[PDB]
Amino acid sequence: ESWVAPLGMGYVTSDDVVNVEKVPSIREVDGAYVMIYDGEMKIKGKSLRAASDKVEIASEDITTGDIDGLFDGDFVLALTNPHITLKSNVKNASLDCSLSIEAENTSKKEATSSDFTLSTVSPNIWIGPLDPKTDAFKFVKNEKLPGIVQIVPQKIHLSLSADSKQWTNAPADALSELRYAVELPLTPAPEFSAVSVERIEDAFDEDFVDYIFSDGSARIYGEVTNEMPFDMSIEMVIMDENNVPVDIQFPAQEVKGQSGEVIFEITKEDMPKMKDARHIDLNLHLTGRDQGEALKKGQKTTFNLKLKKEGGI
Repeated sequence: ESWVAPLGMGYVTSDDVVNVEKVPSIREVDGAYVMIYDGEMKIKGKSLRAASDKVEIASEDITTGDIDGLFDGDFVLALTNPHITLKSNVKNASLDCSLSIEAENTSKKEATSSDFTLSTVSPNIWIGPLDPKTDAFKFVKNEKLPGIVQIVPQKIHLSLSADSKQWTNAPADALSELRYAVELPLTPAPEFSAVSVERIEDAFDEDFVDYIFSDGSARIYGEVTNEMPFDMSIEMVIMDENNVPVDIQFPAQEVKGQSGEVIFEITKEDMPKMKDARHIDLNLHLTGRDQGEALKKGQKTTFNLKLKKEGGI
């Protein structure tokens, strides 16, 4: 005496799970979502000389308050290859420089720095954890950069400093057109963590709950398919007609990789509470993997679930 009842298809795309629409910096580059902040650094005029070994020659504050919109609540934005590029027009000079990169939000502020020389022959710099292997750019490895980005900045501040003697002695037109680009490709790293909630509306019909949940026991189960570059720990919440949770809990169900079976048991003791069930919320606890897979438009996660009830009477 088994009953089986359909609950409807959870089925979400990348841009349902990750709110890329709420984030204006998002671009699609080669089918992959990437946040880009670009602009120019205003070069400062030459003011006498305090005898400091280095002098700040340009600064920029980048507003990045939209990044918070990718997920609701706190997340850890650990990415495989966030990087910063600098492009300069350097006429007849060679300058030993440092770039300070400071990220901050309301609870944290973290910073790193990289050193390089800006010259005629090498006027472009690429700072990040992975070498782009392009002759256009001098690569300066910085493996701390992903850690400052993972706090989820609301502001990034860039500060370019140069050796003081070199900067005073350089030709007056030596440096202009200082262009930056902060690129944050949504390729999660192992420390990535976020929560996304997916709603299956009208999973249970008011016209059948009294009969189906009278007694006995049941389970909600089936196959999940995942094309997105996150592992998921799925926590199921059953919601009533007012979107108030029904008082039933279940062990979370893990889905690592492209396919996984999940089972949420409804015990005899909890079955009568399901008379109030109408909707399902799947709380998807997302975590990074170590295979460097990118978030892409149109990747889907599918939740093929049904209810199977075993009689009491």
